[PDB]
Amino acid sequence: TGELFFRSGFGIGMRKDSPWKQNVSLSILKSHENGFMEDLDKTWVRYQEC
Amino acid sequence: QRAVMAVGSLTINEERSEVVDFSVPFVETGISVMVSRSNFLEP
Amino acid sequence: GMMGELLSGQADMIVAPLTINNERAQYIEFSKPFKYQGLTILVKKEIPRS
Ligand SMILES: Cc1sc2nc(COc3ccc(F)cc3)cc(=O)n2c1[C@@H]1C[C@H]1CO
Ligand SMILES: *[C@@H]1O[C@H](CO)[C@@H](O)[C@H](O)[C@H]1NC(C)=O
Repeated sequence: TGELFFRSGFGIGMRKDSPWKQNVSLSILKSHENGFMEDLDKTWVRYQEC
Repeated sequence: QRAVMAVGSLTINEERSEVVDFSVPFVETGISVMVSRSNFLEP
Repeated sequence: GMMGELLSGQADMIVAPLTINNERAQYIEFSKPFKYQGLTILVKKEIPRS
């Protein structure tokens, strides 16, 4: 019940001195734009609806 | 270096990801398709 | 918890649903979100019988 409130998003947390920030962000964006995210959502979220 | 900070409707893409750095987006939008609409107790 | 374990060096990267917050970002930098969802209210569904 309810429409939406305090809408936010998820993410990946790394330490401030970790040099794996841009190399992970670029990979995440590549996966998002290459259709992997929608396939994962369909295979893990989209199922039978009551 | 003509403009250090740019604010506007800048689409986020992979090519701009490494060339320039941007913060967390505030509004979500992406690729969508707009198409003109075309004109007994069964269930 | 997990945030303290990450700050203590027991962790290097977190791959899990973690809502982005100002307090968390003040100490742990985050990456670009892969999916955004808000918080709603869950209530058990009952079927009336009159
Ligand atoms: C406000 C909005 S609008 C918004 N849209 C999205 C949609 O998914 C992406 C995925 C990759 C990307 F490069 C950009 C957006 C996520 C998200 O978290 N948000 C947010 C919260 C604040 C930002 C935290 O990351
Ligand atoms: C990130 O990837 C580039 C090549 O795409 C590589 O040269 C660089 O070493 C990587 N970053 C780290 C921290 O290894």
